[PDB]
Amino acid sequence: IVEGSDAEIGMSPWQVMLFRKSPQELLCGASLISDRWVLTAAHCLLYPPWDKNFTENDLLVRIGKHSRTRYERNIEKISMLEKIYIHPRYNWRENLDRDIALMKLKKPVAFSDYIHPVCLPDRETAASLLQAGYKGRVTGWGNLKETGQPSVLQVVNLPIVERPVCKDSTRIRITDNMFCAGYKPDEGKRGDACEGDSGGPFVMKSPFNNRWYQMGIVSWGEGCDRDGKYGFYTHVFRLKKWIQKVIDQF
Amino acid sequence: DFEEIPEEYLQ
Amino acid sequence: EADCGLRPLFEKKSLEDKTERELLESYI
Ligand SMILES: *[C@@H]1O[C@H](CO)[C@@H](O)[C@H](O)[C@H]1NC(C)=O
Ligand SMILES: NC1=NCc2ccccc21
Ligand code: NA
Ligand code: NA
Repeated sequence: IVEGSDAEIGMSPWQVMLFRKSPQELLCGASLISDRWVLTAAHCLLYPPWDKNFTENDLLVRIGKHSRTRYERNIEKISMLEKIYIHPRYNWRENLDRDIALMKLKKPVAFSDYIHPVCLPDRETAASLLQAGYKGRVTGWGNLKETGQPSVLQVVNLPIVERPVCKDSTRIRITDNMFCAGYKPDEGKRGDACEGDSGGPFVMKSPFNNRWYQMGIVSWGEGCDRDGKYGFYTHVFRLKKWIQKVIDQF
Repeated sequence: DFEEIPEEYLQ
Repeated sequence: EADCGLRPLFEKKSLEDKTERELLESYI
């Protein structure tokens, strides 16, 4: 996260770290959506242009974390993966359309002050909140600058951007399964996701019921915090029927 | 530069 | 799911975090 700040303790208790077993390293962010299911970006697990194709046994998920590098004894919980599910129409060839994946844990994780699931949006919450100018919150342990790394989880609040502005910022084909967020050059304020934040959540706090909803997944961007560029996020609600199908059948 | 995790999770 | 999105150290104790008001103020 570029131009963010240190998270408060327990501020994002649905935050998940995807952790490579060997070599031990951060792979991506992710989010907890129930005691057995973790949501992330498909490109965190499968990206053939970079020879990336992780299997269940390559990975762990670390939940309840704050420090990036420490083993947070008595606080974090480390879980093994039972199965990965990648969206069947994830488009890694062109533009990361449908950049979404689910990971089922081998055993349910115990909730705590530091470990708690985020809600997924319904149609009405998505319609009300996914409007240009409305701000969401992005969290992760990724790089602090494009070209360095944080001691603890970082957080930044960013406004959703009008779709024509998103499209006009890039040569990539933008789809209805994506939205973009970030400040414009003349808005003064700054902030973006960066390498390592991939797969983490873009959340919004509903003013109707005071619950946090995951509206986006950190998907891609052109540089980190570049003027005139925006971060792109997977549109969770648009892919929710697939989410439900996977969970209701596995 | 990550602290070693308990070996029980890597087995 | 029934309890989703309500943080133990914030909403469940009626404590606000330092920047959530920025989000609320954007929801016009
Ligand atoms: C990814 O790897 C799995 C086996 O680990 C294989 O079944 C799948 O076809 C691979 N996909 C690509 C695009 O390489
Ligand atoms: N928003 C983003 N800028 C750079 C980047 C890398 C990976 C994921 C998201 C972004
Ligand atoms: Na364009
Ligand atoms: Na920018």
